[PDB]
Amino acid sequence: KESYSVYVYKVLKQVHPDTGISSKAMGIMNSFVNDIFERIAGEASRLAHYNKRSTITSREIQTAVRLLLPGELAKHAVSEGTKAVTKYTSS
Amino acid sequence: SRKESYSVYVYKVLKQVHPDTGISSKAMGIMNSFVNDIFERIAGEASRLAHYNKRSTITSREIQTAVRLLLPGELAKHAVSEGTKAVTKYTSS
Amino acid sequence: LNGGITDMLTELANFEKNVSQAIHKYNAYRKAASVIAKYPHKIKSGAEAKKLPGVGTKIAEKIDEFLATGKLRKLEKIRQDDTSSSINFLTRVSGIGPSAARKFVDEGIKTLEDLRKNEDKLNHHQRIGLKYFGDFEKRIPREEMLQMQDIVLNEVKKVDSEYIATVCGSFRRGAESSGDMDVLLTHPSFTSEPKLLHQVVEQLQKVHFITDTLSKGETKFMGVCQLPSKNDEKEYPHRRIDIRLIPKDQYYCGVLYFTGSDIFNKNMRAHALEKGFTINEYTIRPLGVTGVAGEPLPVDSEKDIFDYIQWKYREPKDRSE
Amino acid sequence: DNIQGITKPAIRRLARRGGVKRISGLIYEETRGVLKVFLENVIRDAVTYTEHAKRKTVTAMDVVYALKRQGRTLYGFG
Amino acid sequence: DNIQGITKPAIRRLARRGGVKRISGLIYEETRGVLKVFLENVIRDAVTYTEHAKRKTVTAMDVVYALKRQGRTLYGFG
Amino acid sequence: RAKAKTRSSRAGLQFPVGRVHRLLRKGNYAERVGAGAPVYLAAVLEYLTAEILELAGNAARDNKKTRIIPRHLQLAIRNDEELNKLLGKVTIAQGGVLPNIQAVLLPK
Amino acid sequence: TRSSRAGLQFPVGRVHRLLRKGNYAERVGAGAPVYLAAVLEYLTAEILELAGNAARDNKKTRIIPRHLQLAIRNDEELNKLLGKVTIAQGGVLPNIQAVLLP
Amino acid sequence: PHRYRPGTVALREIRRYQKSTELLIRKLPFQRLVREIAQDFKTDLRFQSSAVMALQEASEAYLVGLFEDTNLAAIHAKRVTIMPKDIQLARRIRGER
Amino acid sequence: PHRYRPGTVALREIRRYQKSTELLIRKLPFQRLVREIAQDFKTDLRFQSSAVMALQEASEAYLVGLFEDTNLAAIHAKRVTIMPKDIQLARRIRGER
DNA sequence: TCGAGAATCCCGGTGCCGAGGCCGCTCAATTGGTCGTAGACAGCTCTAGCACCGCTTAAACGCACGTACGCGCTGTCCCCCGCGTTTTAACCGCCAAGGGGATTACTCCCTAGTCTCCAGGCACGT
DNA sequence: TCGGATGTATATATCTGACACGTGCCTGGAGACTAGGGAGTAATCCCCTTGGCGGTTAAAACGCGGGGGACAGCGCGTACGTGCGTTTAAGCGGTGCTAGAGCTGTCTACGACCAATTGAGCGGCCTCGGCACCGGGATTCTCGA
DNA sequence: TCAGATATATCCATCCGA
Repeated sequence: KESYSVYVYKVLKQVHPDTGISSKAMGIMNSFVNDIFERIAGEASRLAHYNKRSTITSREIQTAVRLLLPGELAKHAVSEGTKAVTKYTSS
Repeated sequence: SRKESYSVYVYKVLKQVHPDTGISSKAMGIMNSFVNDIFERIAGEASRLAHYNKRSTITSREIQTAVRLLLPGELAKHAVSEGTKAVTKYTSS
Repeated sequence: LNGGITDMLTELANFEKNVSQAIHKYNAYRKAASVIAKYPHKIKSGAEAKKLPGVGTKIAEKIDEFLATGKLRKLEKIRQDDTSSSINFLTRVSGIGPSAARKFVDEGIKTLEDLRKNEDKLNHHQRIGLKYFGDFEKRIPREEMLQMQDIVLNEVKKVDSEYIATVCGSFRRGAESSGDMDVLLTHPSFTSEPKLLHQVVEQLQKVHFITDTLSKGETKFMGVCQLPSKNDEKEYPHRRIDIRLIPKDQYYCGVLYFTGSDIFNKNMRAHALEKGFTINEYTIRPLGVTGVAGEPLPVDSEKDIFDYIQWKYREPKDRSE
Repeated sequence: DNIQGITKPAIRRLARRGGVKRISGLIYEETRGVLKVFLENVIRDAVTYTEHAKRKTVTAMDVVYALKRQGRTLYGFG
Repeated sequence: DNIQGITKPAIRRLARRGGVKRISGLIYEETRGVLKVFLENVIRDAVTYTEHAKRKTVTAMDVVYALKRQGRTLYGFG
Repeated sequence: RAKAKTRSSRAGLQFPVGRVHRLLRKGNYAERVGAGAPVYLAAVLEYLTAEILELAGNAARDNKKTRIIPRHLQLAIRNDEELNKLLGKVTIAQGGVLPNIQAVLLPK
Repeated sequence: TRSSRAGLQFPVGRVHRLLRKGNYAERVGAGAPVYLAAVLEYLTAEILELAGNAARDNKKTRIIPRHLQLAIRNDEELNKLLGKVTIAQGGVLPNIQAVLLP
Repeated sequence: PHRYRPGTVALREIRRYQKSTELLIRKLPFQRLVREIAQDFKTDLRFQSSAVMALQEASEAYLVGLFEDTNLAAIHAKRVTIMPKDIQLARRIRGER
Repeated sequence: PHRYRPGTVALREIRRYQKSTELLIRKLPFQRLVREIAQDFKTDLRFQSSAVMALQEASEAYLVGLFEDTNLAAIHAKRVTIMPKDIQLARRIRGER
């Protein structure tokens, strides 16, 4: 089936080149990714509906990420998201 | 401007409940809040269950399942007891 | 003196190549069969045959079981398998391989009757193979092969006098028969630094020599051709002819590589590597102290290629090994 | 009737892994009520969610979804 | 230093409304700290949700929504 | 074209029906909204509201006051058992707390 | 690839498809997959890095589930992120009260 | 000359406060505290009065819950007075660290 | 032979089972309990083994958490033995009572 | 048990403002048609659940014994409930004053939708 | 004094790479190109927050008991861990048997869409009666006796 | 088809408070 396993393995290899991953660990990581995506999407949708707009855009996702994530992680994530958005928009 | 509420329906239901009762405006506000909260919770449960079953449209069976899942205990047994009797009336057509 | 063991390993390798789709097993089984058949002695024990290269624990055990029981339970089970036999039959026709045979057997196409009934399920190459599978299965006599080679050389010379045609392979090596024709073509205007092959194909088809075409490109063209009958005898079977056009700086190397034999080619490559040169189908290149290959040397004749690796030139009749 | 299956040494081991020092008498019996209450309040909703799909066998995803709707999410069981 | 605004009579009255009988002499600082923690953890998200609207005024319904997110869902007002 | 009857009038329900269908359709909560779902949801809302209001009326009649007060409503809501479970984390504005005192601390 | 063009790691098109078909909003924006993928990658990288530090401290050579549990429960930020979530065969952090000890 | 028992007035005060439904916190101090606390995060924020009232309501509810928890726990501790250690334990048990 | 200190064995193996990742519960009894509890809801429902294992895992987690919280709360009682009243108080203050 | 004094219930004689009464008025709910498809059903195949059987053995059970920690009891002293007294800033009354939020008409441009378009992997065959 | 517990050397339980090249097939997700409907932009009321000044007094700060609760310690005994010898069911494989999960092809009843048609709920405005507040009265609980 | 590594068990030469 389709999951995030391949991308997870690639990211783990990039992060550290001398480690191994159990299959149960891969499943745990897949569940974590799915849960985080669902929570962020739900918060964004609720914020969008409450704001009396009609679409989901980058600013909404950024505000939701600020609302949900813990502090220092939120700051680092906001920086990374801004940098990636600049990179993609520079295309 | 204009905004939606359930004040008139609440007043009619209260008159049906007892012909000799008063209530304040803040009571109507609290009742509106309770109604909105319950409706939102039921709708969310229904949408989640429908996505889990991977169907495409909401039917009364899903609503019955959600009501059985959400409401606390024996009251739901009474509550669902009305709904089919309610539904049958519309099924009376 | 291991004809029976070689015959059984032939079916084992065919199963591993076309049914099991195991190149790493098919090559090993073929090598073990070749080592068994090349030994001019009867195999008495599997341990005795394990001394010869290419035979391992599995090969020795199979040889011992074949000696003890006269056959293999696995071999008999694979022979009695309808699906495996159907896959082998479907892959036996050229143009259909392991996956083609598997799809045909999965779709119910198991015999040549189904293939004739499902020609729409057969491509141009597949339909061509289905039309002349028995004709492709027949060998080419040395007289018929020589007549076809003379006709092809005449057509090449008439198309362009500057064209150079070489009948390489066992025909060059002098074998009494061949399963197909392999022609190497050269031209002064086409070097290492496109319509010549198309013109050659058109010239061959104009005299009604080439009967069918499976693929025709600017480099190699493959088709079915047959030596004509003299209006009273039976028609000659269709034979597969492949003509490859090579550069003038690469024609000699290609002819040397395709002339054979495989053992002779391997020995020549080993001698060249021991002589500080690398010999390929394209050209021959110098080898450095660190093994970096230099600019490939110009090639003009087989004798020059032999002298490049500091080895005596050997005639194709003596090129068995 | 099988509720007595959980051995006293087993519950003692569980509590010891929890970080206790001494277990009195009545607690061993009392733990049964908590275990049964939690298990029932889970299994009933799980079976309801299973039956809502007009199936017959309890599926692992059903238990996962029920636990999530029960406010305790346990990621890892697929 | 407005945190000293919550007076000792006020804290005592609130605790009595809770139904307390005897309050020790080391409660004022703890109560002030707890109140500060709760007010901050609500107001930060309140201001964030307000700013997401790109408006310069904090609305009561924004406070209600923020309290709902933090696990209060206090109905009534708004 | 005779005098048409509303859906709630057709099926004998009190709370709004059509507006519920509009809200569900515009709520983006599903791809397609069915028929009986609005009826069932409206009926359930009616039953719950009726139960709460009846408890409130009983409380107010006990307290000898003609108009329902928010504190009376809160006391009625928190007094029962099932409603306490169903509304276990809601703070009613200007509601109050149930009159109860710890027994052990009480003088004796 | 679009994710490659953005230099991301996860398949951005998959996220776009999931969000579009997820019935979570009326209209899909412009670069929402990019931001979502970046956030997911940052979180996954942080979790994996803490796990790798713990594993190197563990003198092991594979991501055991207990290692992931210890890594997640050993840092305050991750503890707040997933405090109310359980893991399988994970165990608890080693801790004993000082008052009980001899 | 006539004074009540050493702690009898406490029970009467408990009953009186329990019966009532007043605000119990002076509005001006709460408004000042809200302004001061909000000053740190963002500058020049203008609120509406209803928001201040609602924040007061929620704060009262949270403090009441914590105090009731502390009283129950201290009762479980076989002690009569309420001390900060009990408050810390109560905040720890519910998972508020 | 050598009589160990009072609780020396008890204090021991706390570190051993603390680092454990096994189930520490008899499997077939758990399956029987699950089936018996299930028999009251509906009639003759089949179950999958992985689901039973996951249910056991969640149950172990919840029980471990409750017992540990109860021990921590009972520590505040200046007592060294956990008692049923302590677990009662822990459940009541946990909000799930 | 008992009284002096403090907390509590009550009739009413006033006010008073706002909850419920009324009308005037549209934009959303209804009807009656249409089309275009999600799942209801009928019919199939393949497996993970289900049911024993015998062996091994290891965790579980029951029973003696020492001991310590829970649980009474005691005195002791210290901080806090209650009291009275002297300040004061919330609180209510009034005022102005202006700026951020609603609205409303206008223009722009960005994703849903449709439709090519492909080259990055599969095979034959060697 | 010694059993539980840290390493290093040594022997099992798994994982794993060792031809590729030329030539055709074969599809699932990138670009190209609208449109029209959703979002940005400028102009104007306004009302609702903001700020300010003065009396006013119920509320809050502060000093002073004494006395009742927090705490500290002591004996004791009885519930509870600890060692040991037995035992029953839990694993650990087997073995066979099959209801039921899952998947695939009709087709059809039903849900979305739309243009008239209309009247139930919303906005705006009275009013007198539920509610309210003192105010003095009588009624009742209690803590030093 | 094959051992070559590589991760993974022990154990019995030590170390310690208990």
